[PDB]
Amino acid sequence: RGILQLFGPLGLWKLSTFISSKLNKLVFLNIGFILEIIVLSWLLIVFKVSLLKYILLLIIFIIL
Amino acid sequence: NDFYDVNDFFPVQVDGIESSLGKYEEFAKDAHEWESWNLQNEDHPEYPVKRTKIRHFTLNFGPQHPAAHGVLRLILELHGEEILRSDPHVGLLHRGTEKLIESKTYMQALPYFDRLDYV
Ligand SMILES: CCCCCCCCCCCC(=O)OC[C@H](COP(=O)(O)OCC[N+](C)(C)C)OC(=O)CCCCCCCCCCC
Repeated sequence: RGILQLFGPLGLWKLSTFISSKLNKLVFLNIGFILEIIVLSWLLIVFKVSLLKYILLLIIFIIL
Repeated sequence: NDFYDVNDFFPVQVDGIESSLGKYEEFAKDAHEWESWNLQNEDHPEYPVKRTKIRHFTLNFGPQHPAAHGVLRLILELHGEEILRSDPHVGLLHRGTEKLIESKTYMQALPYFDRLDYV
């Protein structure tokens, strides 16, 4: 009932509730919101593709 | 009321809203941010829409118009270009002829009648 529950249904319910709480904020009808992300994604083409892992690290940071 | 104003489909009983990670009430104190958790659809005829009574375009067909044969404040209430209600405002030429005749003789009251209709 200890670590194998934190690394299991009880622990994964907390993490899922944390992440799904962040995501549900993003789905909201706003033209300006969807406009910035479209423009933001254009930076993927600009950056040298050796810098994908850093953007992945940053994207996790913003989840918090 | 005076300053602002506020069905075919069946009134459907739905209670016990649940998600995959709990109940409706467990996340009730947090779902206002989540626009996809609202329970008030905007197409419902009973949906509370409170809009101020902005008055319709009321052009004054007023005294300073060549069409007017005098001084007529024709208060026209129109939506678009159709005519909804018209309330002419006569009196901008009430000289009080009926009051003056009572103090003048029958011969002296004749010239008042030529000034009723100019033509
Ligand atoms: C590599 C080894 C693989 C072993 C099998 C996989 C791990 C077991 C997880 C079972 C969880 C479960 O069953 O989900 C049940 C749980 C919670 O339970 P509940 O019903 O809400 O009860 C709890 C009621 N409270 C909390 C209100 C008190 O729901 C969840 O958190 C939903 C998300 C599950 C994420 C699954 C991810 C799987 C990743 C696997 C690869 C690492």
